[PDB]
Amino acid sequence: KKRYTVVGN
Amino acid sequence: VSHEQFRAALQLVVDPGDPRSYLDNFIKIGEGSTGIVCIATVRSSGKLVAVKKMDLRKQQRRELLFNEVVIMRDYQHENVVEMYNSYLVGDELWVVMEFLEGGALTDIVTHTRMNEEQIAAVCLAVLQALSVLHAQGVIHRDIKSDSILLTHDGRVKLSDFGFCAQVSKEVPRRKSLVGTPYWMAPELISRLPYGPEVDIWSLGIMVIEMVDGEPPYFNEPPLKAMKMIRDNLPPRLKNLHKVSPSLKGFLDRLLVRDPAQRATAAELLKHPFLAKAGPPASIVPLMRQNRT
Repeated sequence: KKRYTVVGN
Repeated sequence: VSHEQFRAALQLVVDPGDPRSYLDNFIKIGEGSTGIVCIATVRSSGKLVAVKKMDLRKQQRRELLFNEVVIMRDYQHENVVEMYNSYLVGDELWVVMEFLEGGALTDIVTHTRMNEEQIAAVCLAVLQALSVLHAQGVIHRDIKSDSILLTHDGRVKLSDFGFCAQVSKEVPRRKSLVGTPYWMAPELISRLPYGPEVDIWSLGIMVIEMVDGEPPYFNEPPLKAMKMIRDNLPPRLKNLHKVSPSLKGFLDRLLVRDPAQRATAAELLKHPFLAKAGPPASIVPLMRQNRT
């Protein structure tokens, strides 16, 4: 999942 | 925070009904950060559409799901995937949208080499979309090859607006940590207030994808790569000898650490590197159904 978007905590 | 509370809110903004009443033969084609994407057949016409399905319960920030609605209602463009209708189906938001049958740019960059006529054509199309979005205050915040989709005849369109945000005179900058680690602008990783400039940096990283096949530091864990993006000089092409001075000069206006000095989308549309842009036809041979 290295290409997946992250949404900060 | 209640799931049923958010379901009710979403119901007030989506279209009524259930698209299964007019769609057949759902087939999953992709998985993204917020859900899955299926092809479906319009029963009346035999035409194919795409359906994005997002489980409300699996979202880190459920309120970003309204981005799909805001963008569908107000922002349409030649180089932006068209969104037709939205529905609440059980616990899921479904968006029925244009099917980009050529797939994503990621499949091209990971399997073949683009020439600069093809790279310029992708960049021109993305920059035309970003120039219109940025002029209206919309920041995409997830520019990367996975977000760029293609038609069978090589037309390039921006997709995956689930993470966008709006700036304006009253909200001049965003502060949220949003994006994909290897593509994030340094001022965004630094947690500084940022604007449309972060899409331009991410576009530069995508240019590195198109030349090298992968973004910088891709061999490193995502948190490690973010620290290196934040603390180090702009990332370098691994194959600098494989880009024209025009492409290098173009990339040099994208990967600028100081966002005040980074070029804007409107400025980049005038860059001479984009004079190399080929027609959509020049992209056709890159797609899986056509290459060898």
